[PDB]
Amino acid sequence: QVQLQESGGGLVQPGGSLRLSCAASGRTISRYAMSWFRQAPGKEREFVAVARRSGDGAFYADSVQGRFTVSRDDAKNTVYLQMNSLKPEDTAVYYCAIDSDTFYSGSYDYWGQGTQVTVS
Amino acid sequence: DIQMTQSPSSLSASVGDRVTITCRASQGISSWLAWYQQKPGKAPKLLIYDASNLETGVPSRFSGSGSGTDFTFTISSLQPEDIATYYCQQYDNLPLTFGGGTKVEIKRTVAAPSVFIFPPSDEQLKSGTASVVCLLNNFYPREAKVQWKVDNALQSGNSQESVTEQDSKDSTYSLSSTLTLSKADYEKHKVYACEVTHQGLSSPVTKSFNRGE
Amino acid sequence: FNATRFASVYAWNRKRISNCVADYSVLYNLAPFFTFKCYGVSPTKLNDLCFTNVYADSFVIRGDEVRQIAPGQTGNIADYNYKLPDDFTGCVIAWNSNKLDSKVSGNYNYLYRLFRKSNLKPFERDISTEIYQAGNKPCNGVAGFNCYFPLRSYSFRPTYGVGHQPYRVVVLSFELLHAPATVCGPKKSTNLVKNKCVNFNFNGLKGTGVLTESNKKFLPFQQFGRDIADTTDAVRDPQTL
Amino acid sequence: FNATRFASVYAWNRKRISNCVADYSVLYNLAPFFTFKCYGVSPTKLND
Amino acid sequence: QVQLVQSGAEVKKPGSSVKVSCKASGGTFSSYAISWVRQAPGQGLEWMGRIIPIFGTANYAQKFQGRVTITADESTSTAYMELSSLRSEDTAVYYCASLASYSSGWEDVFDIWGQGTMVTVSSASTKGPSVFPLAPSSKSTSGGTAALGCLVKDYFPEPVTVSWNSGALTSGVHTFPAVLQSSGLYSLSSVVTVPSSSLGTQTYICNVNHKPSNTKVDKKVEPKS
Ligand SMILES: *[C@@H]1O[C@H](CO)[C@@H](O)[C@H](O)[C@H]1NC(C)=O
Repeated sequence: QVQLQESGGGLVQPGGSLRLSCAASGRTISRYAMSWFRQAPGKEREFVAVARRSGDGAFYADSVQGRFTVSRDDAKNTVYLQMNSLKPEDTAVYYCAIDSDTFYSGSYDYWGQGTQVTVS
Repeated sequence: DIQMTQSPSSLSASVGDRVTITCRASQGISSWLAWYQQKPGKAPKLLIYDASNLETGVPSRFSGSGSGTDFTFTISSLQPEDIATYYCQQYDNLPLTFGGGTKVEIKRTVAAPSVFIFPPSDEQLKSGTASVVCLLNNFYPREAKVQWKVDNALQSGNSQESVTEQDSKDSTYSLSSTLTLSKADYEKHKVYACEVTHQGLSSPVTKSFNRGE
Repeated sequence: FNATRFASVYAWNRKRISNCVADYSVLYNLAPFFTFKCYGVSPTKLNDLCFTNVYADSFVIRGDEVRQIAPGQTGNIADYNYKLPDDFTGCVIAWNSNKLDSKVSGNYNYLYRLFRKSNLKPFERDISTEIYQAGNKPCNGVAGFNCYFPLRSYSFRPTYGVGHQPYRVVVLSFELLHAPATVCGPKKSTNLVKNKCVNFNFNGLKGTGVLTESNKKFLPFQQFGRDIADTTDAVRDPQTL
Repeated sequence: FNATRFASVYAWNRKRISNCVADYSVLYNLAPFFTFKCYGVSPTKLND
Repeated sequence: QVQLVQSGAEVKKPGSSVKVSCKASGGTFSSYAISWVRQAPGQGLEWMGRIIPIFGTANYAQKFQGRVTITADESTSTAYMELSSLRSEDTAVYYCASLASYSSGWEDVFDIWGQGTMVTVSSASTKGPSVFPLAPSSKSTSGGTAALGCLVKDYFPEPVTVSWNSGALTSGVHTFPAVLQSSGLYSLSSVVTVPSSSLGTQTYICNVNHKPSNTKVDKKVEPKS
């Protein structure tokens, strides 16, 4: 098993923008593509976005395509996420996953921890 | 014969969302194209006879447009009856040719499996053969991994696997593996274990049993 | 004209055109419309006339076979699939359609009749395809001399020349009596001068004369008034009535 | 038709015809003939 | 109105010729025509050929000339398709559909379709499945529920029906698609999820039936610890 945790998020006013970040240490970060997930209350896990080594822009799910952005920095073993115009739907709990397979085109995502978002 | 290719092969969207389909041809057909929707293994239902004309009784929800070597097929809203493969039928020439099909499944969100294990029964062992089955139920996305590690050593080439289609009751999936062995092999080994990895497990999950259990 | 679907020369498609403004330049300006032959009317004047009714037919036939599409002609198409009346007025339009209708030993969907129990009446349509009776031998099942099936195909193989290549044909049948009319060209209107000698064109009726407010009680269903010897005595304005 | 002096298609038999009636309603249409066909025009038209 | 009804499933060994037919109803035979298409497992459709019985004209796809012939008659008002020299790959379902390119100038795209006829080619012969229940562990419990199952193996030809409590139980009943062994015999599986309290207190039984042989099998299911 490997460790992975988030930073940022939390309470915000509706209509604003929010930042999120997630990082690891003590292991190779390039071999895995780092992905990000969501869970609504009383409902199961959702896919949101992921960034690859090629840097070919972002990658999204169906709903989050028009309101989200993702980026990474291997030199600091950290990934970044960006949110725009948060809505009442943003009252859920996220997760930070990694495509846990060595340079694999597919993905077997693994996450260590997750944090909440809530519009006041 | 003139071929066609459908791109992309698979789709996932929630009920109510607008969806589009396209297919590709090596030579320019003069709008001699038709579209079908087929439930996997069932009789196809005819949708569009002329490239942009719906068939009798087809709902207005379906439409398409395009010209020359390419065409596009779209739906204003993904509806309950929509988990099916869409084919663009070429009839420009006498030799009929059919596309590879574009499959769409309801976009539901990741769900962890229910991981269960099977030590074999006596009635099977009386036949001189032994088996062990590992089961995953109601998970998402489409696939999950299962591996056998009899005596904690990974094994290959003695198991068979089967997978269900998307479960429209909750848009999840299921998977299981059936290990097969002989009675001599059953006696030789000591511990049987199944290990599982899926989109929704915090870490690999292990299920195992011993000779006395 | 631009519909992808064209019926066989029997059970031929028929479309009624009503309450519209026509523009025939969009037709004869098309490159593929190599053949544009009209009877009772000329290509140049189509946009200037106005028609009481308009009907358009369409079908697919061979190239040289289009020769049979004319008033009072005789032949397989003229007698057993599609016949024009001897006094037909309108235009016959056809063009090459190999790019669409030609297939290697194919194109069965476009058919016709070589023979029929009796010659077709003008504009008569027959959807049935029953077998012609032999007469000399009882025939409910298939049989010899005359119990062969009427329908049969060219196979429209691309190796065919214009003598057998497909031609896509559309025929316009017109009634060219004066109003009431609902289909005709984009000719612009003009103010109505009265009590002065003026050249007038009322819904296609050309003439020279003085226009005066008539005092004869036209019934609401009448649209023209003729004096002796077919002379138009009065006419109602198609705009203010 | 009835001569049958053409048992081999190789070296087939030929004949020329002129100055007669050509009543096809009987010719090629009696019971003995199993098949009969005309190309380019129906037998009914050829009859006259 | 016009409708199509096809023959039943037909099966025989590789290298032989399989017959298939479907009746013509509505209107009559001489105002009718047929074409045949293939639907093999895990792929799309495919077109074999076409017939207009009264024309005598028939066509076949480049993939099926010679290996395929078509015949039909008015006495029985039905079409007769035959395929020869079948491989194991030929296992598929064949549909006959009403032809439209037969008269009055509409196109060749199939509106009326038959029920589908299944043909499976294998060296095996008609025999019933082998069935054995399952014995899930007590650690196999989750959310107050346990999964039980029975397997089906070594049967040929299709179809096979698997039901729980002889069809009396449907809540949580799950089934699996069949697989084909290298020996030419099929297999199947199915499970049902039930509360841990209900099992043992209420009898749960699997049932398997094989229509070709008209045989029935059932057995009980119980976890173990
Ligand atoms: C035609 O249009 C004119 C101008 O708008 C109008 O005065 C007249 O009533 C209209 N007549 C008909 C029959 O529509």
